[PDB]
Amino acid sequence: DVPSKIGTLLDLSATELEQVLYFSKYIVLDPKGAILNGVPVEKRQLLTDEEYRELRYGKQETYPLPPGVDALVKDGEEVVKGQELAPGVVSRLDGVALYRFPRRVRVEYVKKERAGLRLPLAAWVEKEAYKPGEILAELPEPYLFRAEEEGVVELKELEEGAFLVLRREDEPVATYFLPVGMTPLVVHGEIVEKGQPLAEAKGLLRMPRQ
Amino acid sequence: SDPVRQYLHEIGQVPLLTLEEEVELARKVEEGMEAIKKLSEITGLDPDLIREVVRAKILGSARVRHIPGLKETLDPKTVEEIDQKLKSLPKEHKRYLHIAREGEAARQHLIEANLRLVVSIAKKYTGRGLSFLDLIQEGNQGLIRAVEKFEYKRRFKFSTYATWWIRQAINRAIADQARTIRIPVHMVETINKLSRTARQLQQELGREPTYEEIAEAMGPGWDAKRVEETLKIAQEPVSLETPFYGDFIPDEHLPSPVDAATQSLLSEELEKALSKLSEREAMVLKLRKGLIDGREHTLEEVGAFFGVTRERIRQIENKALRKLKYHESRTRKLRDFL
Amino acid sequence: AAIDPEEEVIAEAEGVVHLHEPASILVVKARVYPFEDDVEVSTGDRVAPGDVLADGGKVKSDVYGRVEVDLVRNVVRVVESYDIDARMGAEAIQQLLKELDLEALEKELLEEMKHPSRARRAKARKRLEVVRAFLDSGNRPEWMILEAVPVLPPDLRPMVQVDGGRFATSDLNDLYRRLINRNNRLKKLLAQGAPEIIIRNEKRMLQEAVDALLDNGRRGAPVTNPGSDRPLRSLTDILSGKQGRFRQNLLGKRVDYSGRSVI
DNA sequence: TGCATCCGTGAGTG
DNA sequence: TATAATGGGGGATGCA
RNA sequence: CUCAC
Ligand SMILES: Nc1ncnc2c1ncn2[C@@H]1O[C@H](COP(=O)(O)OP(=O)(O)OP(=O)(O)O)[C@@H](O)[C@H]1O
Repeated sequence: DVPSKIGTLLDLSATELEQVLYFSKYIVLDPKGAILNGVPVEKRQLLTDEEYRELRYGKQETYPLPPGVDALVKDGEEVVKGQELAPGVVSRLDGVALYRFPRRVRVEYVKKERAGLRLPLAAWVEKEAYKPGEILAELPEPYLFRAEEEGVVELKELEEGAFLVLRREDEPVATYFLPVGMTPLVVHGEIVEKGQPLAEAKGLLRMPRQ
Repeated sequence: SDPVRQYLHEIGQVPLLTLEEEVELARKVEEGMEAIKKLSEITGLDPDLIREVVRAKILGSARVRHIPGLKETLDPKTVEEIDQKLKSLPKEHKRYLHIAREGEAARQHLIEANLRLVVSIAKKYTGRGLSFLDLIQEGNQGLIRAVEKFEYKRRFKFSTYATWWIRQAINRAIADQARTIRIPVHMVETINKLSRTARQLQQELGREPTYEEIAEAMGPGWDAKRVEETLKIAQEPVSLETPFYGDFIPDEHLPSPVDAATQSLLSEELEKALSKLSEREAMVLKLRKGLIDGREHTLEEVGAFFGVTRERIRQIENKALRKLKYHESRTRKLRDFL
Repeated sequence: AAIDPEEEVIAEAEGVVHLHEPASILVVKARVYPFEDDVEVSTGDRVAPGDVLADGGKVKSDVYGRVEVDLVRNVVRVVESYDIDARMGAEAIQQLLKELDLEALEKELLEEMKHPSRARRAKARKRLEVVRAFLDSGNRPEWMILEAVPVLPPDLRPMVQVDGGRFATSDLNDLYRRLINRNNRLKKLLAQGAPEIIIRNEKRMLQEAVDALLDNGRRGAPVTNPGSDRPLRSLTDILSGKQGRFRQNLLGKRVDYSGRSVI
């Protein structure tokens, strides 16, 4: 009934009353220290749906990643606005990033073994321990690592560098380590005797990175 | 200003679930259900009450009411007591609470993310007696029913299973609310069967069917009479304000002045007979004819008000009438009173 | 884990876990808070800065937020959000009309009546006319909001059986049914804990029902019976108009002891 | 400039 | 109760 | 739609 008695009683427009009554805009009864777009929420202010979800439930955004394409960032990492998340995906805000569904789970299995390695005396540097990437020995000339046992070869390579397991029956008799700079001369499932070269070391050899 | 468009816009805000997210939410819901099922075992309380409290804390403080079915009245005080009794559990017992909260919170998003289906389902049930938004607000209840019954282990997408409950909600709502005269669902189904049958008969004959053709095409137990009666009870009442239609309709209930007159002249010319008779004579007649209680008391019951048996009462009655019959033809008042 | 016992990824031995190729990346504007011992807050709770989160009160919150407990990563999240109270419908309006102290508004409006600029005096005058109307009457503004809706007696909107055994009813009956079918539906949707969209839509439809019962066709479109473009006769259409109760049944009736003939 | 509200009486027929 | 289905179909006057 | 103004 123009002019709206209720509307004129609360300094509310016809549009405003239409929005509040018929569920088009939220009207605030208690800000509780809230702030929208820089300004603190004042009572009797008209919030929309987005303005209400942002203030009441916070803001967030899920970005689709192409099937197969991995993410540049990792899980639990803080992100800035405009910061890249994937080779083609850019984030539109700041905050904590979360991996939705990791299609591939890679498990780095911890292994602790014991292996032997023969090297010329003047060619090896004496250390009680060896960090990854650190030079284990420097050979002035091509030296061939030779088998000290006889049996079948179990070859087990890594990302860089490799192992070697000599065994009779299925019981292991020898475990040799071939660092970065030691090229194997045998294959998997090969019969070797005592004395024959299993690998060649040339130049500087060091521990692998892993 | 348009509820339809407004609701369509409000529905286009919640994104569509990926298969992974779908299975995630469903799984979380089921896990929540089981978690509450064990929490009730731990606390030794009531599953419905517990899940209702979890719902309460999940939705916030905006929604707090006593739920029909729960024994305790859900006020913030009580839910505070219960929530404090939920925080009073060991780490391996208090860990099911988080699963309950997760279950409800995932249930909400699951319902919200599958609301666009109800629209596309109820879009074709239009013009049945209920409006678009009513069919939507019933199909939504059907969806709510579909959530608490879904089993993700069966590898079926939630759409396939929800569709059933949505249709089941709509087709019930229409059959329960569309008529001014509410008809039991099965009867409505019968009437619909009549409609489709008669429609087929009309389509093949080249003319409209009779009651007999319908009754024949319906099967055994069906005769023309039952078809006619079924069509009689299937009638939809019409409006009085139809261009009014209710202005050409008399008021049969209330007595007119002519009616009120004679009824007030019948009682008058009758208590002229409570006189000429006596006090007890003009009372055996009142019980017998039902002037006092409205019901006719036999000469059996009547005997227990004067002591007399069923044959002094009879002579008590016939003395009244026969005397009243002689009081007639001398006053001759009651003749026309027909 | 998986559907069946098979296909399950079981750790062969000791090692660490890494995740690659995510389906998507959920960027949340929140604050993380890891824990060692039992957590005191459950997920979904509202939290202010400096509230006892987990580990017996050691780790806490920095900002206003919503609690999101992660048991997989074993971390309590806080999504930056306030406990703001903003409502809708004729409930918030009822509250705002209840919060009114008409005396104070009379004071204020009287204090603004001294300002020039033409229009201010006028608006203050009208508003103060409404305020003083409520003050003198003794009526409360919140009564402009309906909790309990009155129901007209049956005979004044009768369902009667006509001459041919058919039934004829008033238009108020279908409106009342339209009201109840949404009120009860709302009462079911509330008890069963429905999402906000559904409840909002239901309340909106309820309002659409009371605004069709009292004055059909006033706002938006008039509700019609299926199969006709005829608006149902509301309680406003009954009283007002040339066909209204006033001009048709109070200021001029049909009478007994009256005949008509060609002169 | 948009919206809401008014726009003569009694009577007959289907 | 479980293929999957996910966004509709004139005519003038008073008053804000 | 018709009668009277
Ligand atoms: N009383 C009547 N008797 C016969 N035909 C009528 C009558 N009223 C209307 N009609 C028919 O309807 C046509 C015009 O009707 P119109 O729509 O102008 O009346 P209406 O709008 O129904 O009147 P109201 O709104 O007062 O009921 C007439 O030309 C005539 O054919």
